[PDB]
Amino acid sequence: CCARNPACRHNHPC
Amino acid sequence: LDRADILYNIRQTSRPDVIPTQRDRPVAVSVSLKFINILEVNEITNEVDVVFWQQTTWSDRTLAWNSSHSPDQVSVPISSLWVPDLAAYNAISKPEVLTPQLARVVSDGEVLYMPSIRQRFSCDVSGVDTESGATCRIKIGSWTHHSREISVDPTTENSDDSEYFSQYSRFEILDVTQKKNSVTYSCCPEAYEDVEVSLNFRKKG
Amino acid sequence: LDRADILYNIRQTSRPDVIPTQRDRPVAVSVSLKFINILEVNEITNEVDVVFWQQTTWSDRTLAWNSSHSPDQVSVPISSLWVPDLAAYNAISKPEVLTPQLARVVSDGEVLYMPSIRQRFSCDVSGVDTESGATCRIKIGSWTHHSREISVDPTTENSDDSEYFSQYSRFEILDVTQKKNSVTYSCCPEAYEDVEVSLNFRKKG
Amino acid sequence: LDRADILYNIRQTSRPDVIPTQRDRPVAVSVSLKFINILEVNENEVDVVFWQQTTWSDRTLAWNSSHSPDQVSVPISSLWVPDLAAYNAISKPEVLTPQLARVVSDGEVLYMPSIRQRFSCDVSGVDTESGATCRIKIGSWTHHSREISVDPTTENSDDSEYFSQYSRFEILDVTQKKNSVTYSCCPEAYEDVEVSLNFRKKG
Amino acid sequence: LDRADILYNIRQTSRPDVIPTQRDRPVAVSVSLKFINILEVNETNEVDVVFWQQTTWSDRTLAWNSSHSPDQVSVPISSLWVPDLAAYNAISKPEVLTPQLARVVSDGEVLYMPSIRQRFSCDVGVDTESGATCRIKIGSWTHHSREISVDPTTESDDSEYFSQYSRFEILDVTQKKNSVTYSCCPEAYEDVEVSLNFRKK
Amino acid sequence: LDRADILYNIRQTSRPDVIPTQRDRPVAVSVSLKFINILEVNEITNEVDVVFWQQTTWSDRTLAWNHSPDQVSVPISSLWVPDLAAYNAISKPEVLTPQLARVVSDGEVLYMPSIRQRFSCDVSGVDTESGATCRIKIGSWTHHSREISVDPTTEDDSEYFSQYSRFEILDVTQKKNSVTYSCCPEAYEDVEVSLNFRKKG
Repeated sequence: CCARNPACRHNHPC
Repeated sequence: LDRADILYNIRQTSRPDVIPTQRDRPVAVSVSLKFINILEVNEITNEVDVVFWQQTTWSDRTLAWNSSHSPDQVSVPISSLWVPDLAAYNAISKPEVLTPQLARVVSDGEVLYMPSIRQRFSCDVSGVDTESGATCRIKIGSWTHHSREISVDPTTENSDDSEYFSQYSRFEILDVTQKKNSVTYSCCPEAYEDVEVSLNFRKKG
Repeated sequence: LDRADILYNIRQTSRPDVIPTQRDRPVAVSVSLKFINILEVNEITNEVDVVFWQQTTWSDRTLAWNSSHSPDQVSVPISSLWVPDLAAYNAISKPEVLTPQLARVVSDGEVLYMPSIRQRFSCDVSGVDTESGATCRIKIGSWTHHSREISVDPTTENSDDSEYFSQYSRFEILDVTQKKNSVTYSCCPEAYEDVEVSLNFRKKG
Repeated sequence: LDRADILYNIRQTSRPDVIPTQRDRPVAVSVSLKFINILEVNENEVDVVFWQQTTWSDRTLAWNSSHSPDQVSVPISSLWVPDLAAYNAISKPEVLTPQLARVVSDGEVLYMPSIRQRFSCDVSGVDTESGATCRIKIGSWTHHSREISVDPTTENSDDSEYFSQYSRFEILDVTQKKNSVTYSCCPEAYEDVEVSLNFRKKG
Repeated sequence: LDRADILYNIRQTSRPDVIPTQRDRPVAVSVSLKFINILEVNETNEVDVVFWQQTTWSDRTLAWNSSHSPDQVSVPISSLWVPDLAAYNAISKPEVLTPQLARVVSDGEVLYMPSIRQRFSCDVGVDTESGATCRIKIGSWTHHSREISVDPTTESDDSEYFSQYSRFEILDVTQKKNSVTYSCCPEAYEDVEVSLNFRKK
Repeated sequence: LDRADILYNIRQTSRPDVIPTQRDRPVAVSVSLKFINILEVNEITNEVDVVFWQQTTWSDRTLAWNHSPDQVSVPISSLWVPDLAAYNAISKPEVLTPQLARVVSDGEVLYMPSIRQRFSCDVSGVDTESGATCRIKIGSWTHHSREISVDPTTEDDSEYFSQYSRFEILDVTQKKNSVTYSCCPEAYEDVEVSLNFRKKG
């Protein structure tokens, strides 16, 4: 995933 | 459409005070807590202060737009959207939001809101110095929407729990489990769905 | 009617600053406290901090809707409603509301508001370690509406008050009584109705 | 008229940012403190809770009550309220109660908030028989004597009718007396009520 | 004109978000601190102070003819431009203790004197004869010297307003004007540095 | 144009809730911390409380005008501001100063609030010569790199640092970090600011 980064996690819910 | 147009259309159609139910099915809301830190543990007067990202997702078709020639997501202030009325039933302080109060909205109407929250809970701290540690239970569900209106589900996302946690804390995370429950109180004849999050942690050493 | 229509109609018809009296009868308000926790007892200062759900109901028939194929209840922000100006006459801190500020309106015009509130009171805590324990007295009624305008009544003891109480508190509830009264002061020609809540509690050990 | 009509008419005529002076006479404001509790004495600050009974008139609010209700509750954001301050306070007043006043059909307004506030006072003798005294000065922050007069109501030593039985302290005496102060900051005189709360620790 | 008319006209012409510069001259702002109390001294080098911040300036847009009319009115600060003063070395947000009303004079003079509680970093000698000194630096946050000038007023009894029940006493209060240029920012920023020399009784 | 006209024109055309992207380029935001104080280092809990000026700049060409004034002060509620957060903060940022930004006639916006904030940071060697280092990670809370890019500005020297602190600044360095994940074609950016500091003696 890209789950660790807040922005990425917003753009790609993990 | 440009971002201005999307945002303009969202203000026209979005009803922040109206749960976006579809054909009188519940709005399916998912909640996932990512723990960032544990501060001010108190072995007397039970009590812990935690910082966590509250990942909250749901869908609201009233927000949707055609993204064929347009951006596929935008950031929108939460005051322009319906947001679920989530509360930690066992919190002893108001949630303090640390981060900009913006949600991410996808062109299909998926919404992600993930505030960083500092909050104090009543929790069992006996054993925080031992190997098996202490466990703090946080119960989160809708304050006013029972199970025909809002369903609440944990996300599948299992053991990666230390990645988000401050490496400089005095404490370490042993385990986090997120389990669905459905509670009826005598105050209120319907059932309210919640996620119970169990944070198993201990002092380092 | 859909939720959107009802919420829209509530904003049009509801007068948040106008007590919904009918034919110069008092608005009957029922108030009942469910204790969730007792925190920060202070044997020095005789003060205690409590968390309680304040179950509050009353009616405003102007809000009713009788239409077919409609919800039985909606969730509405309290700023769209008249709410009774309830206060704990003997509180020593401002009530801190922990929960989303939404009330339920039922299709018959009943309004149900149950905020979680944290608040500090002056009470005699000397015997908190003894068998018979300490008692905290909380008086709740309307701040500005005397008995011709607002009546205040407890609801009848259905549950044990311990149903809602945190098992992780340092304290346990021995007894809760909620009794109707009337207060008068020399400030004021009329009597004010209240509920007097006696919270009898003690330390677990 | 029903309550809705009265409240509607009050919003039409009421000017919350305009002192309701009549023909350039001062608005007579009466103020009285009723002590509810004394909370956190510190060897030199003390914390008090008091109901601030405040009345004045605003004839613009008046209505005909011959076949109508005589009094209503109104949010203070719809009313002019006096800009009262405790000149010697060391904390912001914390208002504990709903911010609603009573308006009477003749234009009398009654506002009685419960306030928690900290003051600087000499508490050394709080454990002695004669006790400690806390002095609170209350008047208008910006309105001098030609614009606002401030007067205590009659009954001075103030019976602890309102005082918590569960306080660690007891009230020996309360006196509430009128004064008129000029500071060098400001060329006009400001009226105040000086409240002396004489209290001591219980045995 | 009655007070209602004046207040109404002030709302019509007053631009709370627009500095009332007149001919591209600075708005001259004067500041004077009157100390009421010193609380919660900490050995962390922090002190908590209460002070009346006497602030004055002119905004000719607010002026009216005082024929019949009042010479002054009380106006909520949300209806006025107010200087964006900050204590550059404060470590807490200023807590305003008093009603947020300013006095406007018919000539356009504005007088705003909030009571403020605020915490500062300063060197706490507090038990010695010569005492400790707390420096409070006050100036415009965003307006350099061509837009806002900041000046002390000429002094009169530093202890006049001071609580006699405080644990501390005021030895002296002094003012210095400063004009500072940082490398962040090519213009000069004016401040007034107020030195509160105090000690434990 | 006078200041009133400029401010009026900004409110038309400024969209506080819309990122002012130009032709699908990111809004280039530069962020730089100037440390003013270090307040409550805690060796027990690994937490530090700091005060810093957060120098933040970016452009919004829609605001531009113009011989007649070149800059104005504008309340931030009239502007889009980047949704920057310190990812490792453990308290809400407390803004100490008036919430006004500077807008330049070319559309540059400069916002520099004074902020008090607590971070989780390694304080172990704060009494040693080489000292402790506190890392503060800053980026957009909801925007990836094609919408908002974040870069440090070029100046590091404690020009702004209180001489009355218990601590002294040894060094401040700023590095940009930029990751692309295989899930996702766009890049994620933050600025890591390293505050190397120690107790004086």
